[PDB]
Amino acid sequence: PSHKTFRIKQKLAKKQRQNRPIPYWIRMRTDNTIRYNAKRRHWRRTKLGF
Amino acid sequence: KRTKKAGIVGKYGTRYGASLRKQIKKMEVSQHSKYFCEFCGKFAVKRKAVGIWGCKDCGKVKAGGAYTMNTASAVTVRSTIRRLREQTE
Amino acid sequence: VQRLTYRKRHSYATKSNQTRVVKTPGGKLVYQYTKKRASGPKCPVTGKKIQGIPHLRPTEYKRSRLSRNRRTVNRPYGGVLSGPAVRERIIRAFLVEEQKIVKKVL
Amino acid sequence: PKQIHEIKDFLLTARRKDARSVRIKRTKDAVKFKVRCSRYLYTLCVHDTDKANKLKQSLPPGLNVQEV
Amino acid sequence: KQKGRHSGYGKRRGTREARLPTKILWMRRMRVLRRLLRKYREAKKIDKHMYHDMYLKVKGNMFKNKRVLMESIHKSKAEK
Amino acid sequence: GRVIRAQRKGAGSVFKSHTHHRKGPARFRSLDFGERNGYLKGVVTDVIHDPGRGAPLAKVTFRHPFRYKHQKELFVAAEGMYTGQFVYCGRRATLSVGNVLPLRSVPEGGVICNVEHHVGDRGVFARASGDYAIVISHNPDNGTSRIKLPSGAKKIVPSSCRAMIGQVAGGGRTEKPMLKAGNAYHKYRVKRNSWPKVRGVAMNPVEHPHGGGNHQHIGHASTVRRDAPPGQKVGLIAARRTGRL
Amino acid sequence: KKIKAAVKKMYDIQAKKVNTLIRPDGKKKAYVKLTPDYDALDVANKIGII
RNA sequence: CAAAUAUUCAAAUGAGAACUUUGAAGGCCGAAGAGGAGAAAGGUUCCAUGUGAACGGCACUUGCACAUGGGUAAGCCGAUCCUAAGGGACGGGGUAACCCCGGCAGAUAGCGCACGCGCCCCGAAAGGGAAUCGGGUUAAGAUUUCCCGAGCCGGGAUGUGGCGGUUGACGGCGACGUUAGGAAGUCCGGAGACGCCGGCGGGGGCCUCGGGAAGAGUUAUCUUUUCUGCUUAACGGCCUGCCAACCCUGGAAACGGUUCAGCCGGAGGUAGGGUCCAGUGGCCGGAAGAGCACCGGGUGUCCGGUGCGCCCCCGGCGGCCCAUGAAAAUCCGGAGGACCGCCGUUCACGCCCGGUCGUACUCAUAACCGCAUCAGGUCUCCAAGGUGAACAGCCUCUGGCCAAUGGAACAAUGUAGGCAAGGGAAGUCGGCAAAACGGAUCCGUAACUUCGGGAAAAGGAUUGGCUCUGAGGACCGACUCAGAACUGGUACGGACAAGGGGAAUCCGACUGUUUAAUUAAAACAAAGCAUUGCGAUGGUCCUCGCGGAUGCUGACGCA
RNA sequence: GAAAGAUGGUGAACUAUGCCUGAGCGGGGCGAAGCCAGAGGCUCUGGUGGAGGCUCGAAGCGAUACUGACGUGCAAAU
Ligand SMILES: [K+]
Ligand SMILES: [K+]
Ligand SMILES: [K+]
Ligand SMILES: [K+]
Ligand SMILES: [K+]
Ligand SMILES: [K+]
Ligand SMILES: [K+]
Ligand SMILES: [K+]
Ligand SMILES: [K+]
Ligand SMILES: [K+]
Ligand SMILES: [K+]
Ligand SMILES: [K+]
Ligand SMILES: [K+]
Ligand SMILES: [K+]
Ligand SMILES: [Mg+2]
Ligand SMILES: [Mg+2]
Ligand SMILES: [Mg+2]
Ligand SMILES: [Mg+2]
Ligand SMILES: [Mg+2]
Ligand SMILES: [Mg+2]
Ligand SMILES: [Mg+2]
Ligand SMILES: [Mg+2]
Ligand SMILES: [Mg+2]
Ligand SMILES: [Mg+2]
Ligand SMILES: [Mg+2]
Ligand SMILES: [Mg+2]
Ligand SMILES: [Mg+2]
Ligand SMILES: [Mg+2]
Ligand SMILES: [Mg+2]
Ligand SMILES: [Mg+2]
Ligand SMILES: [Mg+2]
Ligand SMILES: [Mg+2]
Ligand SMILES: [Mg+2]
Ligand SMILES: [Mg+2]
Ligand SMILES: [Mg+2]
Ligand SMILES: [Mg+2]
Ligand SMILES: [Mg+2]
Ligand SMILES: [Mg+2]
Ligand SMILES: [Mg+2]
Ligand SMILES: [Mg+2]
Ligand SMILES: [Mg+2]
Ligand SMILES: [Mg+2]
Ligand SMILES: [Mg+2]
Ligand SMILES: [Mg+2]
Ligand SMILES: [Mg+2]
Ligand SMILES: [Mg+2]
Ligand SMILES: [Mg+2]
Ligand SMILES: [Mg+2]
Ligand SMILES: [Mg+2]
Ligand SMILES: [Mg+2]
Ligand SMILES: [Mg+2]
Ligand SMILES: [Mg+2]
Ligand SMILES: [Mg+2]
Ligand SMILES: [Mg+2]
Ligand SMILES: [Mg+2]
Ligand SMILES: [Mg+2]
Ligand SMILES: [Mg+2]
Ligand SMILES: [Mg+2]
Ligand SMILES: [Mg+2]
Ligand SMILES: [Mg+2]
Ligand SMILES: [Mg+2]
Ligand SMILES: [Mg+2]
Ligand SMILES: [Mg+2]
Ligand SMILES: [Mg+2]
Ligand SMILES: [Mg+2]
Ligand SMILES: [Mg+2]
Ligand SMILES: [Mg+2]
Ligand SMILES: [Mg+2]
Ligand SMILES: [Mg+2]
Repeated sequence: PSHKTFRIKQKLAKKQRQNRPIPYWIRMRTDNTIRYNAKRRHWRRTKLGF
Repeated sequence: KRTKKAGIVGKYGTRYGASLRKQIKKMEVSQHSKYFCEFCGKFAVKRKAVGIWGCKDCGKVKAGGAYTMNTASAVTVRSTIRRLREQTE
Repeated sequence: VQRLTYRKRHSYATKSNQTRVVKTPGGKLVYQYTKKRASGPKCPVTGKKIQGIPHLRPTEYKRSRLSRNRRTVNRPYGGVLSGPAVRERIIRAFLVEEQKIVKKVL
Repeated sequence: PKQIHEIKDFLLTARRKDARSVRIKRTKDAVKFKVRCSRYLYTLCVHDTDKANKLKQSLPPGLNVQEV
Repeated sequence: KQKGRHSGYGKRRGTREARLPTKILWMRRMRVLRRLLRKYREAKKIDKHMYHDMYLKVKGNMFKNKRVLMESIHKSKAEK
Repeated sequence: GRVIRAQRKGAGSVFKSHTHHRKGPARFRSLDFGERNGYLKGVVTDVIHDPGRGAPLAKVTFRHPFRYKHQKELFVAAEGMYTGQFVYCGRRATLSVGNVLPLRSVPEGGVICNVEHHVGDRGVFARASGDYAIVISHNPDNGTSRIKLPSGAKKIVPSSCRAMIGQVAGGGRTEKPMLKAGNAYHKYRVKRNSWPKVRGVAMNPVEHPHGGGNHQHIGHASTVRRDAPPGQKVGLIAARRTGRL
Repeated sequence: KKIKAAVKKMYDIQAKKVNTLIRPDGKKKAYVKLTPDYDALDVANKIGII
C-alpha cells in the first residue's frame, strides 16, 4: 500500500536494485560461465511474500 | 373502534396464540401506563427500564416492579416493616 | 454535477470523517471537514444546560484558545451548577444550619 | 486579516517597528490601505479622495509603500 | 401539465397516497386553519373562548377548508 | 466420541459471561467501625439498569469516615427506593426499607434482601429481582439467627450479618411471556453463550449420550448417577423422583 | 537539523528550510532552500554542478 | 479462438496498418456507471525516450513486455498519543525442563513542594484525538507536503503598553455581560461520551422557474428562442439570533396556551419584557490584485422566485426493550484559602523554534487472490435530466469507452429468443417448460377464524389526445383532486414495468436455520409446557500441576 | 505396492462460534395503542397517529426450478 513501514520499503529498494541485467563485460572475463541473471523477477509473476 | 377485543395486543397480528396474547395484554398495558407521583402529585411516572420508574416533571426516579410501579407484595412488605418498626419501640 | 472525493486517506463515513460542501473562489466544489457536534457544560443536579458557555470540543476550551469570559460564569459554582441549583444549596445550607442550633437549644 | 476603522489607529500601526510595507489598492468606491505587520494584515478603507492623499503624504518615511 | 393535460387515470402509476400523501394534506389543513384562527383572535374578531372551541373542532375534522370555518364563525357569532 | 457441549463450558473460551457493559459489582460497603457501632447516612443519587441483571441497582454516596473524600457505593436496590433518599447503614439504623442493618436488629418476620453469609460478606443471599429472605427466629446464646431463603431452605446465619430492609426491586419479571425467539436472543446476548439449545436426541452418538438411533429417543434412563464422569453426566442428575405430581 | 548544520559548515550558506525524502532506490534526498541573500546559482557554480 | 449491442470514412506514420495516431461520423456504459477517488494486497506496474528476439493464445509501427534514465518534499495529512475486546509480563505458585499460571498482594521499585502524599508494557492508518485555507505549478507531485498569499497550534524565552491593589476589577433586580482582574497541598463537577426506529423544523450543496448582460447553436418557415457560464476559502470583527433552556413582573374557571403528533400551567400558564445557546446564517476584512467568461490591454462577474424534491449535517419531540446501547488519554470549570505587597497579572502587541517514518501508481472483465491479461471472489465515499410511486426498467448530459482475432456464406444438428389455423393437457411419473395475470381509480368481496385475519379473496367497470371548468392557498404562487364538451380504424398502465386464480388432504404453528461443491425439507431452532441438581465448606464443567469458567453471579439465579 | 499405528510440530488469510470497535438496508401496501370531534348514553361515526421477529418490492444477502447452458468449462461449482 501507500502506507508502508520503513523496513518494508528498505527491502523493496534492495529488490529493485537486484533485478537488472548482468553487465556485458562480465561475459568477457577469462573463465566465465555466467549467461543471464537467473534471478530476475517480474512483479506480475513470482510475488515476493513480505 | 378499530378493534373489538385486541387493544394494544393487535400489534402482534395473528401470531403466538390467543391465550398468550391475552396473558401479555395486562403487562403490556400496565408497563406503558402513567402512574401517580407521590412526590409532586402528577400522573407523570413512566417506566424507564424494568424496575425503574421516573417522573417526567419533578425528576424523581424510583425502584419498583417490573411491569407496574408498585407491586402487591411491595405494599404488604411496607406494612409489615412499618408494624415491626412501631412494635419494636 | 461536480461529484466529490475525500481529501485525505480516510475512506469510511465515520462520525470523525464528516464533511461539508463549499464553493471555492475557483468556482468549484470541494469537501471541508467539520468538527463533531459537542454537548456543552451540564448541571449535575438538574441535568440542564449551563448558560453562558459555548458548545465546543474539549480542546477548543483551552485557555490559549478561548477567552476567559467565554469559559466562566461570575457566580459561585459558575460553570458547574446552574442558578436554580445554587439558590437551593444556599437556602438548604442556611436552613439546616438554623435547625442544628434549634436542636442544640431544645 | 483585520480591519481598522479610524485613521489614527492606522497611523500608529504603520509606525510599529514590525510593520514592513503598505499596499494601496484602488477600487471604484474607496481606497484601501493595507499594512503588513508581523501577525496580521491590517486594512483601512478611506472613502474620501483627499483623505487618501493626506494619508499617503503623512505615512512614516521609513516604511515601504507599494501601489497595487 | 399545469393546464391539466396528461393527468388522467391512464397516466397514474402510483397510488393516490404515493402521489400526494394524506398526512401532507392534513398537515397543510391544520397549519392553514390554525393560522386563520390565530389571525382572528388577534384583531379581536373572536375571543379566547371561541378560539379554544374552534381549535378543538379543527383538530376534530369539522371544517375541511377556510371558507367552511369562516362561515361557522359568522354563524356562531350570529347568536345575538 | 468427542467432547460434549456440557464439558466445553468449563474451558470458558466462548462460554465466558458477557460483562462489557456492566456497572460494577453490587454489594454493601465494607464493614467498618461506624457500621459496627452506630449508623452512617448515604444519599441515593441514581437508580440505574445493569445489563444481564433483572433488578435495578442504586448508586449511593457516603462521606468517608476518616478521609476527606467521597465514598460511592452500588448495591441492589430494594423496592421503593428513590433518588434523593437518605439511607442509613449500621447497628443503630432504623428499621426502614432501604436501610442496611445487622440481623440482630431485625425482629422476627422481617423481610430482608442481600443477606450476608459471613460477617463482612457484603451480601450473598436474596439478590435477584423480586426475591427476599424472612427472619424466622433469634438465638441469643449462640448469637445466630434463622432466616428463610427464597428457595424455601432454612439457614443459620450469625446475628452480626448485614441485610437490607425490604424486597428486591423489579419483581414480577418472569410472569410475562417472551413470545419470540428474538426476545430470548436479546436476553441471553448480554448474559452468556447459552440460549439456543440443541436437544441431545437431535445429535449423533459421537456428540452426546442421547445421540443416534433411527428414531429420536434416549434409549436408556435419563436419570444419571451423582458420581458419573463428565461427558456421561447428562439428563436428570441424581434425581430422587421424576414425572409430574 | 544535521543537514542544515552540515551545509553551513561545508559551503558557508544558510538554509531557510530542509525537506527530505527517502527515494525508492533506498537513498535519502534533501531539498535545501537557501535564505534570501544567498543565490543558489552562485553556490552551484562554486560547487561545480553547473 | 461465438457472453458483456459496433463499427465506418479520409489522412498521417511506417518495410509492413482490420488492430498505432489525428479528424469526422454511428453507437454503448447511463451516474448503487464501463465515471471520479480511497482502505487492504501488490511493489515501480507511475513518466519520458528507445526497440533485436521472446511475451501481449490473430496481428502491431505498438506496451502493465524489454532497455536506459527520471520521479514520492508536511509543525497543521496520517502513523506516532489513549484506551477497547484481548495479549505479554516482575515477585510468587507449579513444573525434570521446555514451559504453564495475574490477583495470589509482595518493603511495588514513585510523585508534590527536610515536609507532605501513596487504594508495568503492548493492543485501533474505520473508536477517542493540538493546529490550514484559497489560488498556481510537473512528462511524471501536492485530491491540504512545492510556489504565492493569508492564517493557526504547541513549546520556550523576553520586553513595551495596559489592568489590580477596599491586597486580589467593574456592570446587571436577575438570567448573565465585559479583552485583563491573587494563590499551595486537598477535594468536587462537566466535556470527551455514545442504541434502534418514526414524524416535524432549520442550514449547506445540488436540481429546478424567471429577468438582465456575454458568447455560441438553429434559422426555406417558426422561435424576445436553445446551450454554456455569470464564483468567493480557512481565519478575524460586528450583527443576527432558530428550536429548546433560563430570568423579571404579574396572578389564571366562563379554564386557557398549543403540536402533523404530543403536551404545558398556583411546583406560576396565557401575556409583556429580557438572558443564553448554534449556524455549513448576514455584512465587512481576506478580496478581486484571484478564478472564470468574452473583446482586442479593456468589459463583466447582476437581480429575483419556488419545493411532501435529492444528499449531508444539525435541532427538537415521540416510540421501543426480561435488549438501556465503550473506556482512557486530553481539556475546562468549580469548593477551600494555608501563603504573599512594589509585586501580581489566564490581557494586547512583540521575539525564537518545531524531530523521525509513510506519501509515485493500480485498487480491478489486465497492477490484489483464484497456476493466466481467468465472465469468479475482494471493505468504502460522490452521484445529474426525462418518464414514473420510485437509486425499478428504458432513453439522455458530464466523464469514459467501442477492448474482447478478422473476412466470406446462411446446410443439417445445436444454443438463445419468437410466432403459429382448429382443438385445449388428449402430452408426461408429474402442466416440466411456456402462456395467461399484472400499474392506478371506482364498485364489490365467501367459507373459516386464535376476532388480529382470510383480502389484492372471488367478481365487475374504467384509463389516450385535446379544449376547458370547479375546488383546495400565502403575503403572487405550487401542485393535487374532481367535472364537462369535443375527438381518433375501441385505441389508450400502447414500450418498459408489472399477483394467475379457486376447492381440498398431509406435515410443520408462525418469522428464523441447515448438509460451501447432487438433499432447504416434514430436518434443526423457537416461544410455551414439564422435569432434575444446587444455599457457595455448593451444583455443573475445565486443568499434568498449580489453579480456573459459570461469577461484575445468589433460586424471578446458575447448571 | 495398503487401508493403518506412533512421536513431535504448523495453521481460524476459508469456514464455525463468542467478544470489541466501525459501516450499511429506495419506493409502496395494511393500519395496533394513545389522542380529537360529533351523536347517544361506556357505545356508534369520522378523523388523527404510525405499532409489528406484518406485507409487495430496490441495494445487499441467499439459492427453489429449468434436473436449462457448460461439463478436456470463462469457472476444480461458473
Ligand atoms: K460566559
Ligand atoms: K475425545
Ligand atoms: K449461540
Ligand atoms: K432444542
Ligand atoms: K439415541
Ligand atoms: K508529522
Ligand atoms: K487512531
Ligand atoms: K465511541
Ligand atoms: K480551519
Ligand atoms: K502523495
Ligand atoms: K480482474
Ligand atoms: K443452423
Ligand atoms: K396432464
Ligand atoms: K465453583
Ligand atoms: Mg498476481
Ligand atoms: Mg514462497
Ligand atoms: Mg409519497
Ligand atoms: Mg442427524
Ligand atoms: Mg457415547
Ligand atoms: Mg466456445
Ligand atoms: Mg477491435
Ligand atoms: Mg442497456
Ligand atoms: Mg444508452
Ligand atoms: Mg486515477
Ligand atoms: Mg504507462
Ligand atoms: Mg501472438
Ligand atoms: Mg520492466
Ligand atoms: Mg516526510
Ligand atoms: Mg493530524
Ligand atoms: Mg499508557
Ligand atoms: Mg483489558
Ligand atoms: Mg515466573
Ligand atoms: Mg498504543
Ligand atoms: Mg481515528
Ligand atoms: Mg498524482
Ligand atoms: Mg417500529
Ligand atoms: Mg413572553
Ligand atoms: Mg471581501
Ligand atoms: Mg479579474
Ligand atoms: Mg448518499
Ligand atoms: Mg475561590
Ligand atoms: Mg450514494
Ligand atoms: Mg413525474
Ligand atoms: Mg432510474
Ligand atoms: Mg472472447
Ligand atoms: Mg468469425
Ligand atoms: Mg395455436
Ligand atoms: Mg377451451
Ligand atoms: Mg394424461
Ligand atoms: Mg399417455
Ligand atoms: Mg402415473
Ligand atoms: Mg411454471
Ligand atoms: Mg384464498
Ligand atoms: Mg383427514
Ligand atoms: Mg416451518
Ligand atoms: Mg420459516
Ligand atoms: Mg449457508
Ligand atoms: Mg448441497
Ligand atoms: Mg439445493
Ligand atoms: Mg402445547
Ligand atoms: Mg511401503
Ligand atoms: Mg494398533
Ligand atoms: Mg476469523
Ligand atoms: Mg392516517
Ligand atoms: Mg418481515
Ligand atoms: Mg417479504
Ligand atoms: Mg429439483
Ligand atoms: Mg442441469
Ligand atoms: Mg458441449
